[PDB]
Amino acid sequence: GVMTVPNTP
Amino acid sequence: KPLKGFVICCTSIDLKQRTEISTKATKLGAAYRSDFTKDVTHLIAGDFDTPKYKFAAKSRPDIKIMSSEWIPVLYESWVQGEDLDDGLLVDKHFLPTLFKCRVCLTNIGQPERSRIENYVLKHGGTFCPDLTRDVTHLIAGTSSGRKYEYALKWKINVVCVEWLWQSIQRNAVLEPQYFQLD
Repeated sequence: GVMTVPNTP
Repeated sequence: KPLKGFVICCTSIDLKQRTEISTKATKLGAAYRSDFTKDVTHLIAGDFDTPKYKFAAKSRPDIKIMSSEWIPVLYESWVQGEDLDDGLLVDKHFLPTLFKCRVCLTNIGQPERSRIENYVLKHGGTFCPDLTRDVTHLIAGTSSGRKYEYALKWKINVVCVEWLWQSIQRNAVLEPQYFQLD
């Protein structure tokens, strides 16, 4: 249910 | 016959190009093998994710893994009448170590993250700051967190960083089960 898991800030 | 003594096998090469490569290699003096036989010397590979590639990396590190461009470029140079170097362009057409790898990271700090991206790029892979469904390897500091859980859901290899260092040393993608986290 997401396109990506964004880079950890 | 410049390729006298060479024995060539292909993996993950499309049928049309396989025909081209087989014929040009044979006309250059090589033997061609459909099956991965003991006498193979060069594996021309379009992907790392095949039984033949996995067999070469695991059990035949003497075999040179080549890009699909090697034989066409060497053949053209040869029929054009140019004098072939004794290396026969092999050193210029090794398959890049991390070819088609898309490497993501999690739970590893700076500067280690920046260094990892540097080595992934220098050894022919793609670095992925964000996890996507097309990532091939997630290098994880711990078996926890959001990137890790979506890697499991997306059937993506989760490996410890030694997978990267040992693949770079070996000049081949090593299989992931050898680098599973505890």
